[PDB]
Amino acid sequence: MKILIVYTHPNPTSFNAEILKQVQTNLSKEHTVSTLDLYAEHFDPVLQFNETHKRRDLAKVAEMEKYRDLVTWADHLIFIFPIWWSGMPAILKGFIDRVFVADFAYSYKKVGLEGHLQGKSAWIITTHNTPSFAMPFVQDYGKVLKKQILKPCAISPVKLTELTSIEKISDDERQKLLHKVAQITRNI
Amino acid sequence: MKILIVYTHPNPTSFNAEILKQVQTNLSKEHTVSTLDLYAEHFDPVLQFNETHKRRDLAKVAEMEKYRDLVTWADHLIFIFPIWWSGMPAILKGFIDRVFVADFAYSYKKVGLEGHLQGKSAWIITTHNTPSFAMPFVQDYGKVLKKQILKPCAISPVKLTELTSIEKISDDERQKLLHKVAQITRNILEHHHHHH
Ligand SMILES: Cc1cc2nc3c(=O)[nH]c(=O)nc-3n(C[C@H](O)[C@H](O)[C@H](O)COP(=O)(O)OP(=O)(O)OC[C@H]3O[C@@H](n4cnc5c(N)ncnc54)[C@H](O)[C@@H]3O)c2cc1C
Ligand SMILES: Cc1cc2nc3c(=O)[nH]c(=O)nc-3n(C[C@H](O)[C@H](O)[C@H](O)COP(=O)(O)OP(=O)(O)OC[C@H]3O[C@@H](n4cnc5c(N)ncnc54)[C@H](O)[C@@H]3O)c2cc1C
Repeated sequence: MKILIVYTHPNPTSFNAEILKQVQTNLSKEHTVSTLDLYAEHFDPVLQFNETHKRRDLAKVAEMEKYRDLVTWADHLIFIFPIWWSGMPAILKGFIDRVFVADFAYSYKKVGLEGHLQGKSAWIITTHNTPSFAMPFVQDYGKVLKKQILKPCAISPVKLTELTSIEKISDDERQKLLHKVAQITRNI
Repeated sequence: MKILIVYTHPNPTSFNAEILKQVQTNLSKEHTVSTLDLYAEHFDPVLQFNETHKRRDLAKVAEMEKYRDLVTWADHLIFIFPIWWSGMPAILKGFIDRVFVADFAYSYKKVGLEGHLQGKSAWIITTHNTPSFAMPFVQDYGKVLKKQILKPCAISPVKLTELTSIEKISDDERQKLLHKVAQITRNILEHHHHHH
């Protein structure tokens, strides 16, 4: 299938960068793969609208066309990012804000939303330093992207993989998680 | 007291803009108020770090100094923003990402975090299109900023005011919402002081 990896981290030698490598090298050669590196793209995540350029025409904003096309093209999206303040780094938040717009990713129904991205699945891989025993007691941490962004847009299924206590654990332990990620990737 | 209003909306003629005007116009004159229009400032919400500019040195990033100083100065922070995808607009998320950094807003304890913004309180005003009965059930919708950002940084108390079904309701109901903001605003006072 057609695979889009949306990767979010400022540092090319980060652990996230390593996670990206595991995914890229382990995806079968039968898939066609594009990597979207938001930091490398110098992506501008600030959504602009007003009376001059109306919110209604956001799906037609030129600067965002490339990204709309990458999303439409894809069958499966893989998101890689660290948890910053319980959620997506700002550049990735604004990727959603700006690219997942009405009349593209969804449209408004009599009540609620009608998702337009049917036929697509996703995988979320996220790192954070919070212990797993604590996770039922915390808000978001990837649950927003999965349950309240991707799902309402008709993207299903959405697998969520959290790698927890990521800075407390050891290099050994981290490398076991990378191996887990590599194997999940092969099993797609 | 010293009040920092952090305002987030791209449209000067938005309903959020009118919320801002209500807050600004109704704060007691005893307060010193400063408004931070993140959009007007062309704030860059993208946190940068790498081997060159280490994460360790975020609290000394030059471009953010003006904003660190605003937070330090403030006794009370008022956040005004619309809910986009269950939370903060990317520009405001990045304000937290870049400004509320370790060795400024917080540091690491033997075990947890210690907030350093003690002695500060906050008020969050959010607007969205979701029914208010859904609020206890949805993730975030301002709860992350209140419970999982502000609070851990030792800011307290924090009041969360949700303006719900904000687009479905009538223009009259919305004006009644503005009344509510205006009146809560008037009761922002140092203890045993009245509104000037
Ligand atoms: C602004 C900000 C906000 C934060 N908010 C939250 C909060 O809401 N919740 C909380 O739980 N966390 C929070 N964090 C922490 C954050 O989620 C982590 O720092 C992140 O998940 C780690 O990923 P990284 O790629 O940045 O790690 P990195 O700093 O790059 O590396 C992490 C560790 O992995 C190691 N490593 C790198 N490569 C390898 C490898 N090949 N083999 C073995 N180990 C390796 C490193 O050397 C290091 O010890 C926040 C951090 C920031 C900067
Ligand atoms: C990218 C994006 C993501 C979104 N994600 C979600 C989702 O996660 N959750 C969901 O609930 N909503 C969400 N929304 C919608 C959003 O939260 C609302 O549009 C917003 O809260 C409204 O505030 P505003 O400043 O933008 O309103 P405006 O659109 O500017 O105004 C809204 C209404 O109030 C009116 N109004 C303006 N001034 C006055 C006044 N002086 N007196 C009386 N009426 C006035 C207007 O004329 C209009 O009818 C999303 C929107 C966007 C753009």
